[PDB]
Amino acid sequence: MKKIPLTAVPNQAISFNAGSSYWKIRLYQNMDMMNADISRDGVIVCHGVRCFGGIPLLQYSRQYRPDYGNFVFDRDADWTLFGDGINLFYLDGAEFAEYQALATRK
Amino acid sequence: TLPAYNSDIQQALKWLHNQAPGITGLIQRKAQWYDRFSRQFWANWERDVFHLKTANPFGLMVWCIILGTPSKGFGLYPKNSSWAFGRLRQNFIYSGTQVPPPADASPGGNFYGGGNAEILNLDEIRKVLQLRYVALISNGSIAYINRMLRYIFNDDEPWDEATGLYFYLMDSTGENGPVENLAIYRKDWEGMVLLSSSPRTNHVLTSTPASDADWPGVDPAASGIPVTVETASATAPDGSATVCKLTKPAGSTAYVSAPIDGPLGSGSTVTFSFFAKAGSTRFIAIQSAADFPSRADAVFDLDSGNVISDQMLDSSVVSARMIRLENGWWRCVLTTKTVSSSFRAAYVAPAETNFSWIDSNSSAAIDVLIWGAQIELGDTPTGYLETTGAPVTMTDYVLQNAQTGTVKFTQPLPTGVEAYWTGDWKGGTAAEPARFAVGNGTQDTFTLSDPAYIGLPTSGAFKLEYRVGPALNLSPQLINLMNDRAVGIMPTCAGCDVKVIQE
Amino acid sequence: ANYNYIVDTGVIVADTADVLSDVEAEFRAALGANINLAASTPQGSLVAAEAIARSSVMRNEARIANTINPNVSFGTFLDAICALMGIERGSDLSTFGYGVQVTGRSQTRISTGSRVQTPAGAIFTVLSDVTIPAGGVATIDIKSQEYGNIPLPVGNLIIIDGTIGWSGAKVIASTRVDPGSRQMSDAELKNARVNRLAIQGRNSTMAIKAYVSAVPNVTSVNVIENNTGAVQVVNGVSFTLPYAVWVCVAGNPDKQAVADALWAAHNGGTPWDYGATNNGVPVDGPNGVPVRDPASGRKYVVKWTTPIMYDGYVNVTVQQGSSSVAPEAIQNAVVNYAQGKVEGEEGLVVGASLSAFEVAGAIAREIPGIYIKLCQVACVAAGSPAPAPGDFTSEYVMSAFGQATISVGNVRVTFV
Amino acid sequence: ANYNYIVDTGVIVADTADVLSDVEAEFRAALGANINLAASTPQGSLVAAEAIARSSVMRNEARIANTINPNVSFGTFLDAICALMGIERGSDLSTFGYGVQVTGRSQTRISTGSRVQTPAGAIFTVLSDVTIPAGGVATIDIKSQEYGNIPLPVGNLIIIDGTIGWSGAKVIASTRVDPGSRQMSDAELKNARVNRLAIQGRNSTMAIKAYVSAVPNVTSVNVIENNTGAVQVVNGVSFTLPYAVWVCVAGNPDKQAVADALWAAHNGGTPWDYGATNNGVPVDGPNGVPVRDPASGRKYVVKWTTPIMYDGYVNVTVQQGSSSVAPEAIQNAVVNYAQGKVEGEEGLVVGASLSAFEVAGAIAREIPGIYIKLCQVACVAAGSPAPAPGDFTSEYVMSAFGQATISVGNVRVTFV
Amino acid sequence: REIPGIYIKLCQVACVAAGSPAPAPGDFTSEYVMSAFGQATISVGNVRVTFV
Repeated sequence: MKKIPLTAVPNQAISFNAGSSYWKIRLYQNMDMMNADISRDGVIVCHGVRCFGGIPLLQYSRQYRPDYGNFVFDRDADWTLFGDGINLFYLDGAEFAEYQALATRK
Repeated sequence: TLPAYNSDIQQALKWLHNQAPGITGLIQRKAQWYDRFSRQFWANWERDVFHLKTANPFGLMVWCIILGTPSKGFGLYPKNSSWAFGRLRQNFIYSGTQVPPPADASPGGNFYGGGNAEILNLDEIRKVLQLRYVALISNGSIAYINRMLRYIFNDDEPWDEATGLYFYLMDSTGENGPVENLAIYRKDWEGMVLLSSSPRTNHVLTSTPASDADWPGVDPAASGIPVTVETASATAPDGSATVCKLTKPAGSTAYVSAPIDGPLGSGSTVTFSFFAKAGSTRFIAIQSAADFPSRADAVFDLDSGNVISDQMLDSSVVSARMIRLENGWWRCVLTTKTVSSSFRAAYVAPAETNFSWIDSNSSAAIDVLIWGAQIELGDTPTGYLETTGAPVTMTDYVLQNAQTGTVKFTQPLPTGVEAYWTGDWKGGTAAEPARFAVGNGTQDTFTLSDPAYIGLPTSGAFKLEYRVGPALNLSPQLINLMNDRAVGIMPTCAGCDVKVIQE
Repeated sequence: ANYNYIVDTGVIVADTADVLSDVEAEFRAALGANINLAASTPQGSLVAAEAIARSSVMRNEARIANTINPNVSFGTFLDAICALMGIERGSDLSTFGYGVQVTGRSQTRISTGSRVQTPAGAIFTVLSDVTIPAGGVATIDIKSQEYGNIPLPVGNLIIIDGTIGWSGAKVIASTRVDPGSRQMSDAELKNARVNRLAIQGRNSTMAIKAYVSAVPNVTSVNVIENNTGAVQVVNGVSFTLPYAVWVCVAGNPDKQAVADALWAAHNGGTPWDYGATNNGVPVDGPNGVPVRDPASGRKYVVKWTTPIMYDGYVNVTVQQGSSSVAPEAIQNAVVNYAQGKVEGEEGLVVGASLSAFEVAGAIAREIPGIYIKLCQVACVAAGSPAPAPGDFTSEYVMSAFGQATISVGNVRVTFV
Repeated sequence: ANYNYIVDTGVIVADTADVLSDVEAEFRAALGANINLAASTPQGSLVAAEAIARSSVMRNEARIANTINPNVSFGTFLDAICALMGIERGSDLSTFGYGVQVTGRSQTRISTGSRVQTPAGAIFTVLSDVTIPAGGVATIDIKSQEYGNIPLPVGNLIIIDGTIGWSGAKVIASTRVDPGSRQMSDAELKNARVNRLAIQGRNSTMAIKAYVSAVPNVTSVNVIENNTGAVQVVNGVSFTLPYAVWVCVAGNPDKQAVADALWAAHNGGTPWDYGATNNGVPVDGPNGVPVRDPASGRKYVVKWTTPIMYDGYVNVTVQQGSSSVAPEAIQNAVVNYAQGKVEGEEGLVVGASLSAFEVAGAIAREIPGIYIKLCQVACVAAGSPAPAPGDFTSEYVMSAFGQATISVGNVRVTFV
Repeated sequence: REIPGIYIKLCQVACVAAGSPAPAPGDFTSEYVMSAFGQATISVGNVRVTFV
């Protein structure tokens, strides 16, 4: 579990080395939700991912496998409450597998 | 997220263009077009996506690709294109060489809608598609499939068995065949009144007082004389002129209390009932006693038939109810539960005002006609029993022969009284009263009547069958397509051949 | 100029600055290379209009691009998807109290929206105007301002906005307090979807195990399946039927609750068999227990068997160590282990054998330091004479439909 | 100017375009009625740009609307449809265990030690080891990338290491795992959607097929339920027992994993019939894989079969017309179709039958304009030589049990 | 091409002069070679599809 630092701006982009990979997330307000563009190692992984609390950002096995990890919002994404109140957490491969195991019987 | 979204198109149009018929017109109509082709487009597209409401056939066929259903058996496209027989359908289209405006007999006609395999109503297409999805998800549960079928076809409403809606699935279980939970009622001048197999007691000493000395009249205020009970020559519901009349004098707050063996019991539900006739007043006040001051009160409007007030000075009150009787007679039943055993008497008061209590003021003397008091244990009123200074105990019936259902009564049924039963027997449920006997006066044993619906065992291993139709009047095409095992619509388990068929 | 904002990896939406720059370039190429595209000019107004356009559509497409994936759907799309498995989002109603008993004076008139209050918040607005009759007492109808199951208990109601003449309000037990509802959110919708998936992602055996273990007072479960098409005692029970499943439930649970859970987890068609004689205790007679399907009033009979109870007896011949110990502590440790209160070891669940080595392990686990010389276990029927010396063996194996309960009085401790 | 809704035939919302006339009529009656809408004028350029933008908006909305249904969707849009029913595209990796390493004692091998097999294996050491005084220890290692060529057991070369590290070999006692890659599945995912459309279900023939397909390295499966149980034969393949399900599993998965999946989709009281001698190939003969019931009780038996291997051939006669030369692009198309990379037509599966017309259609969809003349196929058993030109016919029955395979050299094309 | 997924068992083609009786079953061949001064047209009614 690694919290990704954030700032309370509507549309932004953050790049960092997490889980032995170069991740880049661009978070922007789209209508009345937040959408995220996620790119790993330059090549883009997904566009227009609608962000929700507890629900992982990378949802297809073609992206977060093997052991790449995933990103989770504790609450529904809202840039007005970025920095405090709302966080984005990065899970490694094993920890995301554990999270999915707890998540599949809810 | 939160701080609005704008995106109005009309926003471009500054204060300068307030009297323009030009730029303003251009922006108006461009905005209208974008509205029609985005907001209306996605609104009716969401209506397309919604399976609960998919009148549009495009949505139905979208969903049938999604689920993999063969569309050959479907009846989409607009109807009214077949001639067949009748003025409500098409006719033979001939060679209209001159092109008459009426388009000869008809503008067309085709054999579209070949039956015995094909269903036409679009409402049932959504039904079969949702059935396919339920088959897709199903792990084989029978309770789940019954509940989903109820939810999809009856929209999750309970139904009567006189109609006979959907039934079970593959589970070799006979529902019944023994006989249980026999609620027997009787039809008489007291209406639908159930009977008890175990002894039941009415604790009042006298339930039809003919003299003032029969019951005392208690008055804390003692401003006026107590309410006097006098034999009134009025036809009682039993068929006699034995009713009593109770009069509350002007300025009197007294109440008549029927003597009763006490205590009634600790932590026991009690029920008070009586028969009343509308008199000078319009309503009656009832009170169930308890430890001071934990009593319960209620008032019953003899005419309008409403429990317009019921008060619980403590945990006493449970429920109140009223029942009609011909010749303008009424029965008021109050059910009360208290943890104390201070039930000394039940208080009755001819009320002046519609919320008058047991001790409210009486401007004048108001008389009411009372007959047939009964205070008893349990939580449901029962048949009237004449008590003359005796807490009378009695058993209504004994089930001598369970399997054939014949029942023995303590006394023969009076000439003209009827019987009703509710429960389950012969592998069939009857949630409504069913008649099986009419009184003759010389016989007291009577056989039960058949409830309903299918024997129910359906003996077999690894296979069963549906039951449907005499309720939903479903099209025969639905049943015929349903029976087609190759379509893969029904939820099923490998190794169980379940036919659908049935009405 | 629009590029491909659709692409394959979802809808790619760009900034409105880029969109506006693209529209400005288009207008500059169309009308003139040096046209004044100021917002107050007609061309600038058209540019702003087409900049609000070409972005509203971008946002809408990115909003409803992957709407068919249920893990991220929202609103009406989620309602439509969950209506396929019957999870229907409820309505947001309010408490609808009727017949609220109000006392006033003379002919006082009560107007709409007087906003009575319960003792603990919960403002209710009166929805029917009413004039109090000459008795000074009347009944009104109120609806809660908020949503959900707002409690309206019997008692006097405090008035927030009252006219002249209204004395007070109270809720007699004759009032018909109608409960409301608080809808259900998208997180709860996904909760119910994953719950339904977990329910419908099990076979017969796992479904039976989970549902029966969910029942309270159920110590343990033993589900065994024929799957042979031939009556034989393949594992403990001779399946009197070729295609069937057999179930053993421990503890002292409620018969109706266990039957209802089994019926809800029933695969169907494959019937339940009580088993042959002495294959468990076929309770509730030779016929199965009938239950009412909550779906349709149609009953079904289901069959399950309790294990044959066994009285276990344990001899131990411990040697007292430096620390003083009491035999009652030994007995308490043994019975706790058998009941399974100890972490790790299951205990004496149904289909678990009585091992003197296992109970010696439990005794050593609870009380170290003491020496163990000889530990023996034996099993007898319930309500039977205690085994004589010599009948005590080194280990007792138990069938697949039995369970042994050892009390404090069934352990003989000898301090050597 | 309109959206054409193909009611039942395509489920594709089609743009109508022709928006220029509507745009011109919009400019008219708003800017007046006598506007010279001809091109080469500022208003003409405005209308042209506006019509172009409007047609683009229509096309994009049509594409997004059509992405809801498959057969017209693509990655991350069809992926959402697959995730609606739980279908996953797939991932992979493959490590190797228990590699013997001999060197001097008390030497610590650093992480990421290179180890190249003879055909450029390029295996990496993932975890550090220390050599015990015995001189020979065991290390674990992984392949560098998605693909790893099968490492013949030899002395693995040492490239990057410490000073003392002597050598490391490979033995059959080492473990293995087989990778599976390459969207996995890209466009055959549309084919697999109709198969695994009931993954979320259980205890049914379709659910069994879906789950056993979801097992990795399972190219195809066939499931027969034989529900009118009277022994007999139903839909091909004779059945000894009346009620029994027969599963034919192609590919080369792991027996343990596929057995676990088959037990997970169990149906309850259906046995597994896989006899009738030639019908399929028994995986372990009588008394197949035991597996353990997750609801704890006994070691059951699950019986499935492997299809009979078949070798196919193709003879093609083409004209190489239309001045388009393609010498040996024919067999690539044939083998792609056989392997199932084409859309909507699953390749050589257990229930498939080698058909000349299908081979011709695949050849044509890959490259048109050659005027295929003859496409005789024929087929033989797993061994056997070429079936001679006499055997080459138009079709093979290819009964439900059995899987055909077309090698790259088994296709011979002739120019005429 | 146009309808993938369907499986075809047997396909036969034949050519006849215009305005002539349709050839009887068995006269069809697996491929018809055609001269250099003709065209062949198939209408909706000249295709016989049987569902096996």
